[PDB]
Amino acid sequence: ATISNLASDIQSQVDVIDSYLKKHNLQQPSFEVDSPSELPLDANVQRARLKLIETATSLANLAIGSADHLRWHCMNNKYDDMVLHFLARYNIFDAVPRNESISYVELSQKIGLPEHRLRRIMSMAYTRHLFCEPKPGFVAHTSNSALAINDPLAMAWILHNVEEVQPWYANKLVDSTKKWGDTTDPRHTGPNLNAKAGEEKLFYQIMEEDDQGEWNGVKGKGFRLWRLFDTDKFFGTGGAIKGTNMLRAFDWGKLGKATVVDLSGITGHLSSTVALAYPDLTFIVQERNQSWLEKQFNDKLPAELKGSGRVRFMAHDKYAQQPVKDVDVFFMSTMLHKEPDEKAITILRHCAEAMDPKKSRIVTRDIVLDGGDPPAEDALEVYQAGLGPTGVITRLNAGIDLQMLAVLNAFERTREDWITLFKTADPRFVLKACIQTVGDCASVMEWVLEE
Amino acid sequence: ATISNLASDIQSQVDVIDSYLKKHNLQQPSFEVDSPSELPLDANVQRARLKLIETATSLANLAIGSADHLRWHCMNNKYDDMVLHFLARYNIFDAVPRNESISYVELSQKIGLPEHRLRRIMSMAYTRHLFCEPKPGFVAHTSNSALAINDPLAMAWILHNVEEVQPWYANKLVDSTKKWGDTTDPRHTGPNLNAKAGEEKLFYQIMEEDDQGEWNGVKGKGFRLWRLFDTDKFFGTGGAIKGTNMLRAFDWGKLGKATVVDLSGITGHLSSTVALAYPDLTFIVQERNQSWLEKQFNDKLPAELKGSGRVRFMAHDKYAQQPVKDVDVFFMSTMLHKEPDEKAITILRHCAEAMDPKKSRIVTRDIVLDGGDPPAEDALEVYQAGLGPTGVITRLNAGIDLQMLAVLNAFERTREDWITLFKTADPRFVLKACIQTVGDCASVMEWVLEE
Ligand SMILES: C/C=C/C[C@H](C)C[C@H](C)C(=O)c1c(O)cc[nH]c1=O
Ligand SMILES: C/C=C/C[C@H](C)C[C@H](C)C(=O)c1c(O)cc[nH]c1=O
Repeated sequence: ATISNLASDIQSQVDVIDSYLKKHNLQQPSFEVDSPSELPLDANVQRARLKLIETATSLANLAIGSADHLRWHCMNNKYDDMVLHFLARYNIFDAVPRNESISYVELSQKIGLPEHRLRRIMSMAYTRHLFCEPKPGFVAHTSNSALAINDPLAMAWILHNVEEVQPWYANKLVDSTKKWGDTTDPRHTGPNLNAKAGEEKLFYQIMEEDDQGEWNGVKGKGFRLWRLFDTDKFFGTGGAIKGTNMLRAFDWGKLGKATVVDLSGITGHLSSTVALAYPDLTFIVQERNQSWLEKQFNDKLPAELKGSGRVRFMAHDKYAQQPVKDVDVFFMSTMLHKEPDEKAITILRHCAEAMDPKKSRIVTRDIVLDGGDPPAEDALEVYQAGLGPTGVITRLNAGIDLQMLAVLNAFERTREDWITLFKTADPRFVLKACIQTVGDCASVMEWVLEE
Repeated sequence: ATISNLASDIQSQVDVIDSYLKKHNLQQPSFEVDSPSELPLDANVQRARLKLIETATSLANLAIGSADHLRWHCMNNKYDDMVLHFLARYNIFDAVPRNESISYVELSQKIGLPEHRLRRIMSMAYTRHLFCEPKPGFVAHTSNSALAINDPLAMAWILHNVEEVQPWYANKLVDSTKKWGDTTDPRHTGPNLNAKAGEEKLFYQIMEEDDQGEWNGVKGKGFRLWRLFDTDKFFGTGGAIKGTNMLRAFDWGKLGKATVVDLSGITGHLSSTVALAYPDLTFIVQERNQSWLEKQFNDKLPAELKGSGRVRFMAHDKYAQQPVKDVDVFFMSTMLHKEPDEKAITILRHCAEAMDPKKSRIVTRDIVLDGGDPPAEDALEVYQAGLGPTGVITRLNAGIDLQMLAVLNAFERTREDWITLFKTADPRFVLKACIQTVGDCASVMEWVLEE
């Protein structure tokens, strides 16, 4: 890399994107409040976008240079997360009006944060194009901040990472590695570094048991788990892993009228997306029960689906025998990646025992660390755009993989890992398709039992 | 901003830098191990560099877009610091040979980190051009990683931030703000959220008292403070705030043979830099004593200065009367920024009482949040390059300011703040010069007592 070659590559990638936007009369992205929140899902546009992010980030890194690399990173980067901590806990996104400016004086008063401290936080936020200072003394939204107005799912993602993952798990991972070594046991995690025998706490135990708090409609026991469920929905409502990508990566219409057991769990929000598009499907969403789960599940269903039976909750232990009969599809989105081999095999064997090999299939959605195949229309540099050692999808896969490590001692898998896993569960399993849309990190994989 | 206009601005800034490098037969930066670690200090080159970093970072942000902004940031960014935590605690910089590759198998064995976990950490490191994977199975250095080989000052900066500042202070700042409000009391910090009356601990108390550890030649009591001293020296040895910038921002030669009391403290490493360049100066470096400080101070002096008396340590309480007579300069680099007004005024009044107004001066070096003046040669867009709401020097100033907030409830100052402060200490104080070299965040300010 040289600064000139990176600049040349940037110009080539921008030209691809800008030419497409102009050809199709599409809005240009900006930092204004009503900027489009994403670029077109056209595969060549997304290929250019992923390369552009990587090339621009590399150019900034090269221009910073090696002398200021650690000096500046270890100074500044952690405060981007602390700024978000403040913005979420003082509800600054909602306090700044979407379409107007507000003085620091008035904003400080609205949120109860002393103005001098408020100014110091905002100074750092602006450097990430998070809010702006349109004139001295005043604050306004940017594209990035306005998208999070009135969005508890976004606030959940900030707070889960800054109040739970980073302090309890990531900061402690060196010490956990020194204490237990490299294991897949979710007890071998930061909160248990000094725990007595049998008094260890699992992440999911803390989530479902703590009652000292409240989050978005759930008060007391399990408020942290409900917030976690909110985070999962956040990754479905928009951005790279948006749930509608599944409709491009798998043809749900070929199933006709069919019963789908959705072992994705959570609140069935992906089942709802597919159900709205395919009225002949019934989704039975299976998850470990919580006192509040059936009520919240039902309250959050799209209005069109409430009371219809098309998407319904069924409490279920995923490690137990499957009670539903005549299942056409077992669907598991971003669920098996939390399961080390033995646990994943238990789940898959219960599914296989409930499958009619001639009629049934498993559809999973998970990271394939070395890349799924693009949709046939999009088919065809050593790596696919986004992958490779500085790729932005490599980087997102690594962030998710390290979250699995830090919180659970779980791990992401390559395509061969997935195939080996399924074949160990049942040697009749065959991978029929592994489709990753450009811009996403996850693949939709279709599995059948071939006799 | 549009993607096209940002790309155009990048090309203009790269052209400035590349033209200068080629004109002067200078090495091109790259990610290779022996890349130059910085660009020329020519003011127009540095102006282009600061703008290039900002424009490239803005383009990456815009191409990520608002939908993936929080989704990806709250996933990934904290793991850049966790990766550094591993790299420092397992000494991976030193274990990878500077000029050769090493297999993951061999690297894992050298450092005692299981290979599967080692691979997952390195995957994230490469995305920041920290190390690389030159062929499958193998690890090598990059420019950014090789500069930290055998550098305890760099490792100190990683570990101070990831093991002390972030967990003990930054992560707790929302709760500290809720508990005490906006104060300047260094007791009103994270470690004391649940402390009983009179049992509060100051950051500097923890640093100088904890004896459960060892760092770079200091075992037991005060090892964390010695590590902190190492971090301070790290910012002097290279990069933006390098100590030799002071020789461009102030003319130490005009003093002739002179006695300088250096209330910068620490280990006098800036006094040493100036002393080497100006043999007629004597520096009396004043700092709070520690058992190990005189020995370490003397051991780290440049060989040419050892035993010469040109740079010597004098234990001193900066809040107490000044014992040295006939002082020509009181020098304070990056010291007063840790001092709220009343404390800073105490220090400045002790200096003023020891000054002969006709002979003496104070030279300080600190952030001026709204920008010092460039050296006269470099004199002469709303903001100076690097400043403004997305400037990279604005961002560095904010990182330092928020570190002062989180650890100390201290704060950075504008030029008017500094002038007001000095005049409150002694109304005879006049600011004679405030010089900031392009690429640095700190200004060298010269103060005299005018009758
Ligand atoms: C394949 C991508 C799935 C999207 C998820 C938001 C990824 C995220 C790391 C996740 O799975 C988490 C989890 O399971 C448990 C706790 N904390 C999490 O963040
Ligand atoms: C003006 C710039 C000075 C360079 C310093 C490395 C800045 C840094 C924030 C600092 O002062 C620190 C400190 O005083 C106390 C603890 N932890 C620090 O990091």
